[PDB]
Amino acid sequence: AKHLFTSESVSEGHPDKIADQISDAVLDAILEQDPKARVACETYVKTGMVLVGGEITTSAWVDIEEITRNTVREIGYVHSDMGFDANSCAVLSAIGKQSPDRADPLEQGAGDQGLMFGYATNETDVLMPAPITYAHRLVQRQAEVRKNGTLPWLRPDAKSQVTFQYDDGKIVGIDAVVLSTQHSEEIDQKSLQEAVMEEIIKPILPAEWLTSATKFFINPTGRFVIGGPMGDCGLTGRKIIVDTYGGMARHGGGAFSGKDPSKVDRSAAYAARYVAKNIVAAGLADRCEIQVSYAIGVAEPTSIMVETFGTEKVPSEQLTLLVREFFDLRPYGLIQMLDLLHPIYKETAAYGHFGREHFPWEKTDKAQLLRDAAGLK
Amino acid sequence: AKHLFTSESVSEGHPDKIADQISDAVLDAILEQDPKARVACETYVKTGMVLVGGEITTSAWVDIEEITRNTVREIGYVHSDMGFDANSCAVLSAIGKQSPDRADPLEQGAGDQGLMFGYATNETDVLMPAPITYAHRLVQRQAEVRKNGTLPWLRPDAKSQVTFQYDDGKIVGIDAVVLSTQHSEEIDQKSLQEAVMEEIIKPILPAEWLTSATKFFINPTGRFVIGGPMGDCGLTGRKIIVDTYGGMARHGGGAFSGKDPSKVDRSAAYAARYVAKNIVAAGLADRCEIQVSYAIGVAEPTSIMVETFGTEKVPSEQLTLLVREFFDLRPYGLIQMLDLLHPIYKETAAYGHFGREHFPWEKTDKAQLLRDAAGLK
Ligand SMILES: [K+]
Ligand SMILES: [K+]
Ligand SMILES: [K+]
Ligand SMILES: [Mg+2]
Ligand SMILES: [Mg+2]
Ligand SMILES: [Mg+2]
Ligand SMILES: [Mg+2]
Repeated sequence: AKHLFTSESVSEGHPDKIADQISDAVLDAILEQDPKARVACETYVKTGMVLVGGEITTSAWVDIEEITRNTVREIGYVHSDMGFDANSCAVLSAIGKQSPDRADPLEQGAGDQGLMFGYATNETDVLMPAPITYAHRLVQRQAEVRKNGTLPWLRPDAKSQVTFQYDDGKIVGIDAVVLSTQHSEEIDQKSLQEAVMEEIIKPILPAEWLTSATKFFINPTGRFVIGGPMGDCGLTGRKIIVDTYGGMARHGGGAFSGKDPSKVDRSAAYAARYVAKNIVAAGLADRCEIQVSYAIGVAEPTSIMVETFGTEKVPSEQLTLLVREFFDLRPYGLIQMLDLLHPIYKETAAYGHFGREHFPWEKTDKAQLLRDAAGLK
Repeated sequence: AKHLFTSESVSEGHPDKIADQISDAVLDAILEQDPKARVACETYVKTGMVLVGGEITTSAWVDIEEITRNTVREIGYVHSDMGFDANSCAVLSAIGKQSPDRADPLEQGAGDQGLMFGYATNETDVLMPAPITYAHRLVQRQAEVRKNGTLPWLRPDAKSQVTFQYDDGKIVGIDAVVLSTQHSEEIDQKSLQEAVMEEIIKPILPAEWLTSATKFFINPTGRFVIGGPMGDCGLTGRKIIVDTYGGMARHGGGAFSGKDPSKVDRSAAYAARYVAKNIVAAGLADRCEIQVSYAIGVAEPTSIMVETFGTEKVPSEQLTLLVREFFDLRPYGLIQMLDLLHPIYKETAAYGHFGREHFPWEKTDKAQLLRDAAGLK
């Protein structure tokens, strides 16, 4: 049965992602000196201005302004006519610094309550939903061709959205593609459209999926010349859906960026991705979404729920059985199981936290053990 | 088949909700003078400090500092020992003001791309999921008993989470309840727990649902005395899931607060709630989630998807049929169909945007017409 589904992504240099990237840049910087730092670094950015504000508890000494400017310069906003200059914008910080003051550390309780969801599905090579994968892949391609001289008239800010038609569970093809890229005053729109079509759209979208019917809307309102923080406003924790799964799977509140791994909102979501991905790699189901919840000061999750949507290859209680035997889902367990106390986070902040294989939560190392506990199959 | 599901809510006075409420307070204030104002007002709040920052385009003259202080005073933070004083905190603003510069206005195109989701289900009186309804109802009850002198030792900030067990589609009862409330130094924990149990928990939770087994965790870490912005950080658009449906139904990125109705992220979500709620009130299904998407400069939604999860009482294409005949889903159509150009928004900003009947998107006025177009049934 036909039905269409859509997912959006934005690039590095879309304002809320600038803010995401700076928080995580500060997180890494601290983690490099003090892996057990507690950070919650929220960032706000607007036409003149980056305000990076937080509570931090750490040994580390880190330079917020230096870190802030470097990150805006990598993204590329480096001149007033772009909208924003990394070397002249204002950086304000308001980070309250605290300096650090049960028998098994693995039994320490959750830092806060929360619900968090992880998903996988055999739709893609990376076990992620196809729409959000392609939406991410279009925006990456844009920053790539921008940065490697190919189409050097394009500026940082860009949004993408791809809408997929499915018959029963099966991708059929791509109904509509939208891509809007900031560009210099040098190029104009007809020529721009050729260029994005040749160099961004056609090398990323599987041709089998694109038809005579694929409605492409490249720069629909025309001229996108000033962008980024100029005339707009970005805050960490806004591209929350993009980060995740483009709306295919669910979400509890929580933002990831600027939070160190004590923060279940981040870690438990990463671990839930890891359980679901290992479940589908083991061929226990085709699609799997799990919800995990916690309560403040309790170590055991208050709930685990696995939804294999009528796609299981073992009955479901037997699936929740091995979810528990193979995975330490306690806050400090998570941290152990995925070795998170490391500066790996700025990379997360742009094109999807998930589906990107070299991250600790993407490895399918528990695959077989799950399979051969699932009876043996 | 058993399975547990959880949803979280926070009160007015939880920091990200303070920020939500101030944005919407500014929105209303402008709407009162200029209904066609374009506002996108983002707010950040931290221990000393409220920064309210935006792009606005309007006739209206409005006092941001006055609006900011009044809203913090209604929430109740009015003395340094609470954590934050409305009459002494710093208000900074950075609102760029623009003064206002096709044949059928209903055909004007979408302001941005986006995906947005609406849900309903016959689980509750208000056609909303039971967990997020009760989670909201606990936090309301807290602010209510706080504000009406009953338990006047309690301070603004509070979080709630309720975890529900379901057998097949059917609520069975409440497995765990967590409630953590800020309180004065006057009361201590044993007495506090009685009070929340008597006056907040027991009058809100259906007794039939609570058992010998209901794990209640009231103030699990004990002493919550300073809260709100003190020592923490709130930004608009963070309690995005709470606003919605507690993680039962999906979400595209978008925050609601501080955005005027031109912003599809808000309006289309409100309209999608309205379609799904009218579909279930008409007895066309038991549960209905719809996704709507848009592209910048196009008026027709790029996709509509209806998921009645095997609960339909008419085949599904016939459901999407009447979704289109009964509802103008074009950006300016939405605005017409729900009469949004009015200062009704601050109320939205606290305890759920949905499930609250006196809002334009909650009325089931299209109920019958849907039913008797659905064949006649
Ligand atoms: K954060
Ligand atoms: K958010
Ligand atoms: K907003
Ligand atoms: Mg945004
Ligand atoms: Mg959180
Ligand atoms: Mg928060
Ligand atoms: Mg948006």
